[PDB]
Amino acid sequence: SIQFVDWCPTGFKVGINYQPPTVVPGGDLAKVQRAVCMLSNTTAIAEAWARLDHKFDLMYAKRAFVHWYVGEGMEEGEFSEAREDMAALEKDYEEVGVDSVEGEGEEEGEEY
Amino acid sequence: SPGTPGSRSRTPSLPTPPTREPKKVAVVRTPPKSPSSAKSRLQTAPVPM
Repeated sequence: SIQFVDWCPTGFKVGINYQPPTVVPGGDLAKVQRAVCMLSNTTAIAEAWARLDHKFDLMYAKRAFVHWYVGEGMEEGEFSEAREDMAALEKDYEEVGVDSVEGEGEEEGEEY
Repeated sequence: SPGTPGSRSRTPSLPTPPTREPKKVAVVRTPPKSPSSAKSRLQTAPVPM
């Protein structure tokens, strides 16, 4: 129920060191015999990148603040170049969420 | 002696024409108007979709 991608055949990596976490003065952690860093690659962040790309759109539609950048010698074509790249990403993060489905329609059984 | 002398002007009077009034006061017409224009205005979208 901690959902991995459906396609996943393998999806963990391990690493182990003897040194524990260390206390710094002024610090905020408790002193402990053991610890874990974790890095997770996941499809979920992509919706938070739609939040930011919608926060881009809503200003760009108003050319809000745009002049601060054109005068620096880059274009309004250079916003849309970088904007079109966020769309290729949004649309590929969708693709790596896919349940290995590559079909076109849907199909049904016998019910009453 | 006559007490009003001849040394004095005795210029005899003339046919002066009739007297016109001092002022005409002819009727006035109102001046024309059209209505006042708004100075602060409605504006379109500078930016499209």
